[PDB]
Amino acid sequence: TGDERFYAEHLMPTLQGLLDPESAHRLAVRFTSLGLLPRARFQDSDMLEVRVLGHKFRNPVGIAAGFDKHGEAVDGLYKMGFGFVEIGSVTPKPQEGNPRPRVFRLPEDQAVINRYGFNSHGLSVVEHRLRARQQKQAKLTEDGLPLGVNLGKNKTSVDAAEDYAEGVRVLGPLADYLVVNVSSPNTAGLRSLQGKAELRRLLTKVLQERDGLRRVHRPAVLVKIAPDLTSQDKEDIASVVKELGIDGLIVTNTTVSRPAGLQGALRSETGGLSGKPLRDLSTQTIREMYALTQGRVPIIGVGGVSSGQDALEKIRAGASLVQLYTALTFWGPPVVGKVKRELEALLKEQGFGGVTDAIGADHRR
Ligand SMILES: Cc1cc2nc3c(=O)[nH]c(=O)nc-3n(C[C@H](O)[C@H](O)[C@H](O)COP(=O)(O)O)c2cc1C
Ligand SMILES: Cc1ncsc1C(=O)Nc1ccc2ccccc2c1
Ligand SMILES: O=C(O)c1cc(=O)[nH]c(=O)[nH]1
Repeated sequence: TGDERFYAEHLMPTLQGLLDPESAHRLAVRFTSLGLLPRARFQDSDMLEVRVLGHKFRNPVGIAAGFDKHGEAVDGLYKMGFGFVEIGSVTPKPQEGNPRPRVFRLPEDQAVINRYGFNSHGLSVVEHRLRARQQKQAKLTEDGLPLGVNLGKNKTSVDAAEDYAEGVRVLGPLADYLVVNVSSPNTAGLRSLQGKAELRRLLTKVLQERDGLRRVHRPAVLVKIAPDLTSQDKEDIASVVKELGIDGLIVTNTTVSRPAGLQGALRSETGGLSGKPLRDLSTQTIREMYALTQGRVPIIGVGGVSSGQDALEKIRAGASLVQLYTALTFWGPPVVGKVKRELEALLKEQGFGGVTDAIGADHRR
């Protein structure tokens, strides 16, 4: 479309040249929350529909956690064309996160580095925000547009498990799925929660709290993992997931690695790297986790998706759903319709009746 090219060539670079990344993001969140968006043209066909996690998803393309940290733009995000929305990460108490600047663009690499450190309005503010539209969400969900809530922990928290348990109790009843985020590179000691003993202990507590919720308010529980795990870590995670009956995995968060070939002046900034240089590392992690869980644990694939091909590669590798964030930073809102339209065309070209037929197809070759 001409809208794609206008945003890609004119609008986004001009926004970029004018505002630093954090300011541009705040403005984007504001515009989104007010529905100030280019025409919602693409109509989802039935072949994009997916049933997973106890829900119908009208299309498999979602917005990744981090864009709407505080639950302010949910409805604007559905209007943008996402088949599902994930907000967060949300920490139990409000906290400011790291000192600025804490987000950096690498235009030459179509990548972003961020070290926000879980800036969050906190559970109580997000709870009230979600309660104010709770019944509208219930209809959205019924209509195939579910809501996920991603949980973090406070910087000064002594007991990580209790932070997550609080999140489950407070936001669990408002969510179609919860995400236990143990893969942020920007909170000290957080990623060590991916280790086998700590993870089993953490998730047992999380699942107990979840199971104590009334039935209609009882979300699926997913774990979001890093792209930088050893083979040992991945095998352990797969084992804990199957031992405890975890409902799904989100694969993956940003990388602390700096792949060879990065050109951006800011490539050596501390933080998690997202976007294009993350893409295949993410796709390969999905492929491994799908195999280790025997295709029985739903995976949401995320990391450097900016096209239908990117989405389909993750789906064929084993993802039932995909998410994007960074692509929006460079292509703007038209990227959502673009990904969906290309995905549908590729599914037809490759002989799939629909998205469901494509999930894990690479493993059956
Ligand atoms: C600026 C920024 C903030 C993010 N904040 C969160 C977060 O709070 N919680 C989380 O689980 N992931 C967070 N992420 C990670 C994304 O959800 C996603 O896993 C990652 O960026 C890879 O996807 P992408 O290449 O499409 O951006 C953040 C990513 C970025 C770029
Ligand atoms: C201000 C405005 N008026 C009509 S469309 C429009 C607009 O393009 N808004 C934007 C512009 C850029 C965006 C980038 C990411 C997410 C949402 C975004 C919304
Ligand atoms: O808040 C952060 O800085 C943040 C959290 C997370 O999960 N992933 C990320 O890249 N950054």
